[PDB]
Amino acid sequence: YSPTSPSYSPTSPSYSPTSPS
Amino acid sequence: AWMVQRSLAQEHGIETPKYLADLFDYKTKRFIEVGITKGLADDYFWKKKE
Amino acid sequence: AIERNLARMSPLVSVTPKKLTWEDLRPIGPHIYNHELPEVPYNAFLLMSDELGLANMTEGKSKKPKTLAKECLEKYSTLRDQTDPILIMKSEKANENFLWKLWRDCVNTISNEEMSNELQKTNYAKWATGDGLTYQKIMKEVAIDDETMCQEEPKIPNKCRVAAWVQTEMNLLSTLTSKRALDLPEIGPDVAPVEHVGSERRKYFVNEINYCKASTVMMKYVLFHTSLLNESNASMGKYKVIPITNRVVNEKGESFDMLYGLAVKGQSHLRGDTDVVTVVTFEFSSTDPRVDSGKWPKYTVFRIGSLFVSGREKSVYLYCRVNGTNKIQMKWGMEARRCLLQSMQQMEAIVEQESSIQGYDMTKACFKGDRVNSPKTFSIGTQEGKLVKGSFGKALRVIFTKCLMHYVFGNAQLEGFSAESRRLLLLIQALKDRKGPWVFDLEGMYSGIEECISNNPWVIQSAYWFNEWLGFEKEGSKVLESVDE
Amino acid sequence: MNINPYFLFIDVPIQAAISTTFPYTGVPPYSHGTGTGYTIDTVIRTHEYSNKGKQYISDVTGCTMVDPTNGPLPEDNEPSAYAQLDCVLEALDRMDEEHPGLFQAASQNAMETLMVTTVDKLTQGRQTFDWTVCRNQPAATALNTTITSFRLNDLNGADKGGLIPFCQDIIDSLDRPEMTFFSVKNIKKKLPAKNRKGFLIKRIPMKVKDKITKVEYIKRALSLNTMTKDAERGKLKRRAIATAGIQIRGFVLVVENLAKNICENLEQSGLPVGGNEKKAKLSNAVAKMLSNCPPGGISMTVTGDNTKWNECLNPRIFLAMTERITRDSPIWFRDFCSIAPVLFSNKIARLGKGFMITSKTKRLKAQIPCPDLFSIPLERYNEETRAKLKKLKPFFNEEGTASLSPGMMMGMFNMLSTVLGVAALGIKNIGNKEYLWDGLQSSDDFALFVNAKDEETCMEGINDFYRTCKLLGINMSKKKSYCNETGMFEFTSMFYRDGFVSNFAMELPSFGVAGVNESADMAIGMTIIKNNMINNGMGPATAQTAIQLFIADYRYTYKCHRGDSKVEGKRMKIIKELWENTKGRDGLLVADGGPNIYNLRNLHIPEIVLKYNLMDPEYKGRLLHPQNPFVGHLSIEGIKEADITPAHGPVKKMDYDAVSGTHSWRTKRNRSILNTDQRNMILEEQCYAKCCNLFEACFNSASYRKPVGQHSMLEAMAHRLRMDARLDYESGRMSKDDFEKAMAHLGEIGYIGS
Amino acid sequence: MTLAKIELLKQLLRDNEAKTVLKQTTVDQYNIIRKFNTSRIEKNPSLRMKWAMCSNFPLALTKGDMANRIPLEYKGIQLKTNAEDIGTKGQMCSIAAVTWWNTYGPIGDTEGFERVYESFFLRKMRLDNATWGRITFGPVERVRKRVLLNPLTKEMPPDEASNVIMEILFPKEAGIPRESTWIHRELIKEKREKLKGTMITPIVLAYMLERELVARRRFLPVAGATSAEFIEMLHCLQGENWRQIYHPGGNKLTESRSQSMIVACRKIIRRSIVASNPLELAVEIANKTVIDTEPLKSCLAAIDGGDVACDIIRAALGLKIRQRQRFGRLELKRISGRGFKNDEEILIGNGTIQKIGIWDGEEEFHVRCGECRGILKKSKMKLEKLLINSAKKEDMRDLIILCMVFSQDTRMFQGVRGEISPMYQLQRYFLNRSNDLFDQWGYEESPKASELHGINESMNASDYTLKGVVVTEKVSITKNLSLIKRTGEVIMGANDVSELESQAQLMITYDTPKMWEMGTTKELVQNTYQWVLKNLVTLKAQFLLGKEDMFQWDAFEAFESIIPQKMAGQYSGFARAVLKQMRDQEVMKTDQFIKLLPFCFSPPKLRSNGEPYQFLKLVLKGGGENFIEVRKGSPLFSYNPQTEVLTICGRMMSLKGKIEDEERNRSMGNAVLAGFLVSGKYDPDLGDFKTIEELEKLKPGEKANILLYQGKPVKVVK
RNA sequence: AGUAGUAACAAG
Repeated sequence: YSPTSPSYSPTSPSYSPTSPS
Repeated sequence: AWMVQRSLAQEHGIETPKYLADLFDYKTKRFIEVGITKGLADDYFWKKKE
Repeated sequence: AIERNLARMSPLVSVTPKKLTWEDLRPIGPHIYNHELPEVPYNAFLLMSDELGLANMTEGKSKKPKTLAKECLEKYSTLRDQTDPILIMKSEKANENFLWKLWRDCVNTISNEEMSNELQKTNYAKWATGDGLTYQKIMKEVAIDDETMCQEEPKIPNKCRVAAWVQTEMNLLSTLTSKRALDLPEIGPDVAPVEHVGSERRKYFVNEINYCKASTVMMKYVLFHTSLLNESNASMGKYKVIPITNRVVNEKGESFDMLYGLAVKGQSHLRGDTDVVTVVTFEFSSTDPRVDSGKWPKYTVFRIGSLFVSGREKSVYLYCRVNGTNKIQMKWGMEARRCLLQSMQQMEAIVEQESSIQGYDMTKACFKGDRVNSPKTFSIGTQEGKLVKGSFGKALRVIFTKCLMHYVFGNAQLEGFSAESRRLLLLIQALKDRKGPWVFDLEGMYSGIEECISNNPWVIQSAYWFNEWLGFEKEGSKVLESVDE
Repeated sequence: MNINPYFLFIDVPIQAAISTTFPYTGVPPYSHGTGTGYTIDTVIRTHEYSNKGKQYISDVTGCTMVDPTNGPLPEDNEPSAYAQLDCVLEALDRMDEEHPGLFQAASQNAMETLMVTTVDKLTQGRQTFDWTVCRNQPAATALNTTITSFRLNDLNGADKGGLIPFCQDIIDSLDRPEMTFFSVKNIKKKLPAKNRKGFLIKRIPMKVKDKITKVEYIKRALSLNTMTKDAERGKLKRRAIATAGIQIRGFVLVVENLAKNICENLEQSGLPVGGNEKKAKLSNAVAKMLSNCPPGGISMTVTGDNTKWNECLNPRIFLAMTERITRDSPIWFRDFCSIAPVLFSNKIARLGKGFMITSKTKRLKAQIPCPDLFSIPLERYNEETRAKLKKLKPFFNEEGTASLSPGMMMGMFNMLSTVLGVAALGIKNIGNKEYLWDGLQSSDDFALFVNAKDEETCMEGINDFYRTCKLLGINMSKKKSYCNETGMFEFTSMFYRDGFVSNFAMELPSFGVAGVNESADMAIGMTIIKNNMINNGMGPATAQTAIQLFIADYRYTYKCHRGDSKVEGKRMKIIKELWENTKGRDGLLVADGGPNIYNLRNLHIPEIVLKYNLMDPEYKGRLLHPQNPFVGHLSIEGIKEADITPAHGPVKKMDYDAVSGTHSWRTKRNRSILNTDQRNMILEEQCYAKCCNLFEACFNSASYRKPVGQHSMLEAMAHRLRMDARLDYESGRMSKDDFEKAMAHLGEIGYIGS
Repeated sequence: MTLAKIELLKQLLRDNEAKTVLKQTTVDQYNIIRKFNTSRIEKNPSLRMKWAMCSNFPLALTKGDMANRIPLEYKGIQLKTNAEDIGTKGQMCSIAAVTWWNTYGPIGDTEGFERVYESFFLRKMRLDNATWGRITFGPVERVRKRVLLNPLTKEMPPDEASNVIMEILFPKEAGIPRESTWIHRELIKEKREKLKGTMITPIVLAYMLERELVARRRFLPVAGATSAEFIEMLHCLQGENWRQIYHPGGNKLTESRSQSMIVACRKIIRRSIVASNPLELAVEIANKTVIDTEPLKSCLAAIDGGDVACDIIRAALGLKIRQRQRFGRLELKRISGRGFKNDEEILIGNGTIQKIGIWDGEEEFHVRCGECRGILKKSKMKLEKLLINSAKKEDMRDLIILCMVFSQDTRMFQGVRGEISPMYQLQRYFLNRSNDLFDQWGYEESPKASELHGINESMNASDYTLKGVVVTEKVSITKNLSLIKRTGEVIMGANDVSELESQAQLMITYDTPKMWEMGTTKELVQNTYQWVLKNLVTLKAQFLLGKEDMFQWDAFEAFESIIPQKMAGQYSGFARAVLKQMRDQEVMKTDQFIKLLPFCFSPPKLRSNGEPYQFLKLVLKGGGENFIEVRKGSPLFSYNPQTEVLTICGRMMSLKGKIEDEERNRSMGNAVLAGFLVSGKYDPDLGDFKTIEELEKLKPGEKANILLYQGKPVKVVK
């Protein structure tokens, strides 16, 4: 995308909670 | 002395001697080294030949 | 030896450590609140917020200054032809007649069919220009023998108080207009993504400043000093009429030549860099000088007519003033564009930091906001004693104006004040950081600041602003003294 | 709503916005008229800080001499010059312990450099006081006028080539019973004028010979010229500065070279290090002291300023420093290093133009020169001057100069004064108290780091440091110095806040058109932008705007607007024609009304090189004409070097890359003085130039490599042309007739030179 | 030419002033009179130029035929000064004259121009043939290093370069013949042919030759691209807050690729070592790392050299490991043995104590020096055998000294006279002067065998030869990055890789979304804490629900790699405890939660008694400023509750709306020591503030005085 | 007058 477009920043590490079901 | 030596050598297409020559013969087109020794001429000759 | 001497050296030789507190930081230059003192008068080379330019469409070309002034005056013929003006204000030592005659000579010369912009050295021009006012240099022997000849006591900068107009200037100059005056030349086309980044940034940064009132005032100063320095070298012996002009561009991209008035360049045999050339300025304004008379003691003001401006007849005054400049001031005026770089650098650095955090160019986000990030705001001023926030662009436009004011009001008083008050700024920061600052001679530090507060309109207002901001910083510190107790 | 520019600091830390606090778009302060008022101030203050010392009369000059060294210890916090030799020697001894062999290493290197140093080295100085004309001239001019004048008194040590035999002549000249020298005196011709006074005085300066006595000469050789510092930033009031003669420069060079060797190896010296090397060094020193902080303790940084630095420092202390530093040195070199401090110990200040008295009634003004300063009653001076001259009296000399034994008005010992400052930093502790101090020192600027258990104990260390400095003649400013917990400080206008922050405003005036020529200025302008992007945090948006601003300034300065512009001008008229006549207009330089194609990526490429392949071969042929008449005799300095003047610091030379062309011109020398005919001075200049050009005609290497030899220029030129001729004839480049003419001419030259 | 000069000298010697100057001025004193200037020196050049450009004739004209080709005026515009205005000043011209010359002047010869200005034209082709990658917005830790500003044709000392230029331009004036002429014969010859036939002033040629022979090194802020070809684009490569990928045109040296290769491999191992299955991650990263434009695997396979780190990555990528070492002018390849380095303060024979690295173990090496090929055998601080082949005096002189210097024999260290990496400095010392080191060795007998012979200091065969002179790989790699032979013998490990963090000469890129994990300490710190701030809502919520899975969140693994291997586990023990304590005793502090959370990743290491280690500051890799403060703010991490601003490495982020109202009045004393809480206010009866030692040697139930920071004393109970 | 500011310029 364009540098000013927020989607120019790469997808960062995201903490996804865990559950056995 | 060096300017003369390098002018002469460069003109007559001869290697510039690493040391400063005493004379240059224009007929022969060769640099000359003069030696005044208080011993044997042959001893001084071969010692400066090295 | 060191411990020997240190043992016998007096306890009176001490660095006198004092742990700094907010209470110790009293307001700087308390005399600026003293109503006995005169309010600091306007002393700039040209008008700024009070300027009025007579607009005339450019046919694309950049015609001769005399021609463009002539053509502009032809379109506002009523103001040009006024020979019966009403004297509104007179400067103590100003000759109103001589000034008005000099204005008429300027108008008549600029409007005549000759290419020359030279004025005859008339009795009124000679007076206005300071003809033959340099003292005669006699021989040292005669001077020694002459008892009446003394080394004069030096003039000292007068002590003034806060003037409401210096705030007004800051307020109005940092404001957006519909016109652009910048004359920024071309650069090579972009290849590197970082080159494309700069160009997309300039669309926000440069356009914000270009549209603001201060830019147009700056360009007027830049272009006038440019012509004045050339006139000063090329025509040393001649009195010359120089138009005060600007090329402004509207929203659609239409060019207009602005005529802010006419100036008289006196004789200019400028040998030394500090040598003064008298410039007599005749500048148009809508501002009635009686509304804030404390601003205008240096000025002789005529009412020359009226213009229909917004469904209303608005009065047009001619501000006349004997001024002066030297080569240095003109050369720095010619370089005043650099006000852009100092402001742009400071604010771009924040965008670059913000981009570092978010992972994409935060220019648009900071200015106008985007779908992810709210627009970046700054504490901009005060209204009814309460702290008011404004935009990134406004903050940029404030710094840029401030940097223009550094040129417009720049001198040893501002140099000394800025240098000495910077220590106090860094100490305040130390208290704000909770880095426990200690001082050795606080009252000596204040002396060095306060001796620089005299008659510089910017220093006096900066001192006022410093104290205002200090008050709000002291109030904030009360939130920190509770932490971890 | 009322805008307050200080409200920025609510949202941004002061260090993070420190550039906005530098008003470097404003005009820097200039002085008007005389500097005598300021010079007399220095003479008085310098003596006020030493007056409790020993006062005596010099049996060489008859001057009033004050010696504060080993004087009584001060009993107040006023500037003290009462430095204790013992404490200085103990400070230097503790440095010698921490740096074993440094003093002998420094002395050896400095001595070996001196033995290799030639006299021409003295031409690399700036403005120098010329005792022959009692005015400031360039270093190379003052050197020449000294060498040539020295020949009139049988002093030919300069001819040997090395600095030492020239310096031998300088000290030996002080023994000459009389000195004959080449001076300048002007012939007055009264002409008519169209002004109040009715007439004119046209002066014609001419070279003369003048004779002065030994005492008169010694006084001149010991004399400093004084003027007011112009365009100095961050100061309300002006100050006096001083320029030394050419004689002392050789000795100062060696003492500063000695001090540089020491400074280089001192961990806490900010000199001679500069720019990014300094920043790294300071940043490392801050990181060390942070990590080496006692756990539970506190680290504190003094943002240090010294007051009356030059006024209080004493030549006698530097004399001791040179003595203690050159301990294990040959007596000759110890004696060599001793001379610069000794000449400074007996220095005399010239008091400038004097004061101007006026009649406001009669509109008359007159200059009262320094010799005649007391020719009028002091009631006729203003209160400030009346007070000054009364305090000057005891130090005043008949010929309008002042004795100035104490102080260092000229400076020139920046490195050696730094070594003295680092000596104080080196003490670290007094009386085994529960604190440690260290820091950085750049001349009169210092940062002191103090480690201790509490800030109360830290303050004890700062107080001990304060007191220790007084013993070396160093006075910490309590007014301008402040302290805080380590993390932020200021050092030589560089601002630290968990790292050094950018200060863009400091560099702002350097962005302008340099004023070398339109070629050099283009390279300089683009390089300044390039370097400020790298070093001073200038972003791409600002960098690009800088390119525009620079081109705007350049086009207006050199009157070289775009060929398609409708701008009036004599140059513009021909630019407009060149625009029409040219097919490849992309190839035209901005100076030839061409387009600007500079962007961030190509800032480092010379404009001619960028545009070369886009140029018309007729334009390219003209622009780069090998024998064009605008480029004169180019020196290796001429092409690469340019003096760039920062807002803050001494005027430094920077390198630029530019192709030599018709824009690489030079402005006529400033031989444009009102009612002055310079015909004699210009002829002298042209004579030296003729001789040097013809020498370069014979020796083409001279421009590049310094020619060596103690033999005559003529002897060298003749021998060269004789060989040129012979080998031109014996090769068949020269005709038999030309050879005979050449060898005949050379025969006449051979006679003239013997 | 010659006759013209002689005739002009005669004309000049007519002037008695010139005659005096020429006779009295020595050749030395030419250099003084060349700069002679009586004109008043300009103090304001920038002002003087703006002034002078408004005057009629500000420029100086060179008198000649070409000056005369300029007319007096053009279409009314006066070009040069009138003939009646010249005299005792000279002929001046207007700026319009230059314009006129560039418009209608003589067209001169430009042949050789591009060959004279080759240096500048290459600089342009490097940009013109360049490729630009992405620009990215993130933290850039720049280091100030001494770097080369511009690429060179062949780098020389100035004195050497000077002689070479003299031989090219002014041979007759070159003076005493120098040995450099023979060394640079192929350069001189080449330059003579290029600079043959050009009419440009020799001084310009000289300068432009000096530009491509004499180096310009300066201190500049760099970030992983140090080669001149990058340095000349440094302004576009990065700021503090952004990176621009740039591949310059032209060819790059193999030595540049080799140096970057090593930096890359060392970085991959440093990040891999901290992973569960380092070998897996090492392979994942190594495959996706690029040195400029060349893949890492390609460089390793192509270049016959490197270090431990390179071989480890080679073994991981399935390449044959080289055991090549380059000791300046000596090239060794391991035959047998294994050596480990132990830095100890050995006393050296000059009179100083330098920290030199002792290589333990018995090793055999395949030494090489042009003609010389030999097999070495060195033990701990000794040389035992050295079998070398017959070669030239010059080739043998190097190898024999190099072998005895690299072996680090105790005789070499106790034979230093005068003021001198420390080991490479000894190489360049004993190479220049060798007659000092041989005297501090000793001589022995020569073998009279069929192939064996001996040589002495005279570079020839003698019976007094130096002591010890004798003149005539299918590896596996473990999960933990150890190289094991079939016999179980480990010949290389991760712990054998250099700790030295240096700048790559070529720009290294990682074609992976994990590229941020390859950052430096300050880069990783900044990003890690940004990841925490980006996921703070879910991270904090899940932690308050009782779950502690966030402790071992992948995002924190890279962070661990810049925590010293010793303390990582101990820091985690403290961190996890302090965190759990905050939620378990309802004394939460979000700033402290954020600060310590990343330290919780490592497998916890508790004290012998089962309680966690207490800490004042958490020290990270790099300089003294690289630490976190538990109680205080640090250069890396600081929080201001006044404005709710969190400063991480200078970057300011707002915690506004991520703070509990009751949290602002909560003292940090509850989240400062593991198994401690705020009892009350400071109690003078309890004495001074307790150290970490005294706090660790406290029996549960006892109270103590703690100082959070200057002016915040608190009474804490266990 | 004015510029300016511890001392000048307002031609020589």
